[PDB]
Amino acid sequence: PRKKRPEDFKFGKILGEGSFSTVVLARELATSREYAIKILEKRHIIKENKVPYVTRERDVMSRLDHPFFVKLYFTFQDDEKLYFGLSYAKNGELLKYIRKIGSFDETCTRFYTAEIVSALEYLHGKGIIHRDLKPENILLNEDMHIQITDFGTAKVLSFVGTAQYVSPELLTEKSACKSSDLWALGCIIYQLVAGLPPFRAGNEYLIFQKIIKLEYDFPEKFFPKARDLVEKLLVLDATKRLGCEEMEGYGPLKAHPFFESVTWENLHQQTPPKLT
Ligand SMILES: CC(C)(C(N)=O)C(=O)NCCCNc1nc(Nc2cccc(NC(=O)N3CCCC3)c2)ncc1Br
Ligand SMILES: [Cl-]
Repeated sequence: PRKKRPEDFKFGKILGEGSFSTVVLARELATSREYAIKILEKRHIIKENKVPYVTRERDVMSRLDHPFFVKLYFTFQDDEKLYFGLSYAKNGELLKYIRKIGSFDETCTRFYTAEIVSALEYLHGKGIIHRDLKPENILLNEDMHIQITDFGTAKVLSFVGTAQYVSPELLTEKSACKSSDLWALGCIIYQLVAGLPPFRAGNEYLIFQKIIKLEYDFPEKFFPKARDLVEKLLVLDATKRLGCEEMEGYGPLKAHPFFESVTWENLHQQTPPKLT
């Protein structure tokens, strides 16, 4: 089809700024479609030795075809920049709703947790480890269904993701795996229900000390079935986390009492519960 150029677009406001990128809202002049265009500067990529990560990311986004992930429509580059045309997730980051509404009720916690597990099942199925899952990476579309992004740092089957969602193995033998993603899910489930991440401290080194020592507590408010699930994900021994291959995969995880009423088969077709 048509190989796109910057002039083919009417760029608008900035949707997000990373250390190596800026996602900008663009409207395609010929169709009026809105896209979230990720813009990367070749110079900064090179001098910062990031080529391996930019290639990785595009190559993962090529292999993914599922509704809970931001899609890559096209790419193009100019003299000093690379451009990736991605799905524009209208409602933005999930972190905003957590902060906006405070915390989630059980219905919302279960529906959104189910969408995350279904998306992890898919990703793990292609042999890709996100390695940096967090509420800032999980977006909500026009219909409030999740749309996961930020794959520059994924591992296809070195680094350390956001301090509070990093698992123990990384802080030790520095090696992450599929269970690293499950650790982050436990952290995120806790965060949805409590309104706050489980391992938190004044500084990063302190956050790390807690993680390795598994120093965190559950508020009395915490729904008990969600709590039982969180204790099955927040495990130091990665071969013991509900969801990993040694624990027989997603079947047992999906079969958790917390998910009793979920219909796993058509979630994105389902009307998400109203965030209150
Ligand atoms: C990877 C990274 C760091 C980036 N900037 O490249 C990134 O932030 N990705 C997610 C957001 C941008 N990408 C994207 N953002 C949206 N949608 C969207 C729509 C409205 C608001 C926001 N942004 C926020 O809510 N933010 C909270 C405060 C600042 C952003 C994001 N859709 C697709 C992408 Br790809
Ligand atoms: Cl992004």
